[PDB]
Amino acid sequence: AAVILESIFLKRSQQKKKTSPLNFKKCLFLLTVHKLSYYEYDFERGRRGSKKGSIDVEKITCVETVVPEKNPPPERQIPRRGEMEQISIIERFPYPFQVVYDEGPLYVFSPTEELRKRWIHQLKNVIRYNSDLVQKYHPCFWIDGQYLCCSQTAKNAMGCQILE
Ligand SMILES: [Mg+2]
Ligand SMILES: [Zn+2]
Repeated sequence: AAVILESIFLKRSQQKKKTSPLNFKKCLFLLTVHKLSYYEYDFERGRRGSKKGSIDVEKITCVETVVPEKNPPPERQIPRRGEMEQISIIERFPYPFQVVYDEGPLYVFSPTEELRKRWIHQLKNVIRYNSDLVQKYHPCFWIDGQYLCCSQTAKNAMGCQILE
């Protein structure tokens, strides 16, 4: 299928336990009408590496922004307001979004506001006719065994905030 979008993002690793330290890894993300997939990026050869994951688009229930971390490390700090900077676009990833599906949320960090907007728009387009789209979501991260937004301790808990 034709690639709609291809980007390098920071993906948050699946937090195994409420005590497991959070890991963030750079991945190459591809979107088609059928799948959202992510790979290791082979920087030396300038191409995608091994596949790390794949989400069938029909399984996605929600795609929205996430409230950013309160005290992020410099790699994820939102810059002040004010052409593409080659280094910052592959080193700094301040803008998170979430992809909710059967196997909970996937958290992805974009280097720019515009790129995050592009992905959210295209994902909303490809999921438009899905059968299990939710009318509610969690605006905050699932962190250390609970949602920051509502303190619910189940990853599959119904969203606490109605989508406008
Ligand atoms: Mg290429
Ligand atoms: Zn919540």
